[PDB]
Amino acid sequence: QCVNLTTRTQLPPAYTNSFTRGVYYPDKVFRSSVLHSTQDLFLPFFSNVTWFHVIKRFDNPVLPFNDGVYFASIEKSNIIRGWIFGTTLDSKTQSLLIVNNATNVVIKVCEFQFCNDPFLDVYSSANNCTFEYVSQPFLMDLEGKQGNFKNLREFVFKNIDGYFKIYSKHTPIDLPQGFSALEPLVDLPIGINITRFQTLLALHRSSSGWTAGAAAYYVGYLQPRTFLLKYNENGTITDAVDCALD
Amino acid sequence: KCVNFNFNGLKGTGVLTESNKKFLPFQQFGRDIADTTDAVRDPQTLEI
Amino acid sequence: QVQLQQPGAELVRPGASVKLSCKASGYSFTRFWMNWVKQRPGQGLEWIGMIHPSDSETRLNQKFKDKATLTVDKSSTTAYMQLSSPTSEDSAVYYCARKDYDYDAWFAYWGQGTLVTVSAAKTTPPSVYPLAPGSAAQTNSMVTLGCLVKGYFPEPVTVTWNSGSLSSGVHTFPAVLQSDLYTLSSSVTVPSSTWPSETVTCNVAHPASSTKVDKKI
Repeated sequence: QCVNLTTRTQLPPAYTNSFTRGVYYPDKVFRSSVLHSTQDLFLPFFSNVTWFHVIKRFDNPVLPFNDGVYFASIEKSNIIRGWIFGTTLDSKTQSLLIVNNATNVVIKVCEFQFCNDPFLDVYSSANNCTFEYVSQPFLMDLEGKQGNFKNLREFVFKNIDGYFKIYSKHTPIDLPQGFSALEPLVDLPIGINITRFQTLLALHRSSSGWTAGAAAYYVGYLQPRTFLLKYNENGTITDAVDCALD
Repeated sequence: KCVNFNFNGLKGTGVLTESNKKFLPFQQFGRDIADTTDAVRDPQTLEI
Repeated sequence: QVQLQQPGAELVRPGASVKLSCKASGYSFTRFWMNWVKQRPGQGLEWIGMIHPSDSETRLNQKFKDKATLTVDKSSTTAYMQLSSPTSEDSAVYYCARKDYDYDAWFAYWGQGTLVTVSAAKTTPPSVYPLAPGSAAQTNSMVTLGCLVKGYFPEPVTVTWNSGSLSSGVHTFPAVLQSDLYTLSSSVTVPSSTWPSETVTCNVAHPASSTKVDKKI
């Protein structure tokens, strides 16, 4: 728990382009066969996101959270089981935490005492809980596999006016291109500012001798730019046009 | 029948007809080409 | 408990007009719509029309145009149906139903039913005769008796056994139209301890002519 792994080494912050990706459903209002202009903070097209890979090569950077991020995670053995959000990373302020025990997703806001590098086999103690959430039941597997990556998972974690919204779309397919849209899932009225984040990694063994599989994930940044969306008869966005890029 | 609508605080005047289009399950209402409400979801049970 | 009420039977000649009554209670009259269901035996159910009672606006079938006229009464909370010049194929069983609207329209509640017989015949009081075997061969331990109901109009007629005393072991048979008259029979099987003890009689109540005929077997 408190004792970290001795097999972690330093890796580089390489870069990978994002072609059309980063476009979600900006509202729940259905529109048919019209052109709509929406002003909201998005990913700029043809930008660069920082290439992260966990394979004895481990990478867990600490990156700041200003307005919003996009998480594109390409996995096989499902290494990332959660996320740690917060500001000063101690029990003085309020923080946001996602706990997945593989029965459901438990998201609580309490006073969170943190380790320097907490691992999964995340906190010593917790009190003063202002929020609890219990999601829908499901089943996932912690069995490590190595090979090609057959699926794609994209996450949208943003803070707009205190609200924390989650947009996700899963599709089968190191980053193949394309365009898709992300359906709504759950919106969380938290109301707590977040200046930093870090990546949780679930481990396995046959925190000392615990090892991991092979997966990659991407971290994007958001800027105030306006897109033009195309709406079909079914309400699926097939096109996105960035105004000031070209 | 042409009657007054009040749907979750949103008002309107018109008739209620069937919906042949596939919609989002989280959709409260939707808009036409004139940007006014052509379709609504029932608040009590999920029905369009 | 919302229950729709209709009279039992109506008699009308062809070429005239007939009026039916559907009484609603337990719920507000202008908040629902009224539907009329026609049932001819062997054909199945047929749809007459649908009316908004508050606006008095009608929705009718294409074949049923100008035959039916739908009006309502908001003061007595009672819906009406008026037919214009019925034929021999228009004799059927009429229902009224409240349609509760949430998404799909089902039929929540129903009436008691109304049988309208269209003909030029006049109402005849029934002639009821008893049916007795007169002897026994002593091959059975129970006694079979019957009644004979003939010479009446319109159908249905109410035939009870000892003013509705025996609810088991009875049989009700349909009427056969012969020469603008109806004839039906009924049977009962009673054990041999009951038959010297109690006297089985024929109690026939005609609702149209208001004549009760009591004939002992």
